[PDB]
Amino acid sequence: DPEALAAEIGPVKQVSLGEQIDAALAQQGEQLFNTYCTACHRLDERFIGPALRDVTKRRGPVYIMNTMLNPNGMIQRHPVMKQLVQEYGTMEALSEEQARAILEYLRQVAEN
Ligand code: HEC
Repeated sequence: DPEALAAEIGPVKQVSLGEQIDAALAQQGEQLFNTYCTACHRLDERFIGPALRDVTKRRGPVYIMNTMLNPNGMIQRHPVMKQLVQEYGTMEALSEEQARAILEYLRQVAEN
């Protein structure tokens, strides 16, 4: 359900995930996360936005990718996100490549 709606919102439609984490991709993701995402997020605590360590357990990859790549579309149209906006309020322009690296880091940290 929520992945299909995330796909319709776009731009990402599908993400096939490796059985194993690509450690080198994740490391680039780590650097990007610490550049861009830590302005508002932490792994274990609430900050400006929700804690993210376990985001890949509660969400799928298309939702996560389109949150990064199309935040306005997600806020306007995705029921999960609309609720979060009500809770956290209203407040970057990554490439898909960058977003996919960050996704890989998010998958790695959930395994920690
Ligand atoms: C502050 C200016 C933010 C920056 C920079 C990033 N995010 Fe964010 N994110 C922020 C908020 C306030 C919220 C809640 C919704 C709202 O607009 O009020 C979010 C939400 C997310 C989510 C959804 C979490 C869930 O449990 O479903 C994800 C996956 C997310 N944010 C990821 C993320 C990443 C990876 C970022 C660096 C590229 C990033 N956000 C930046 C606020 C801000």
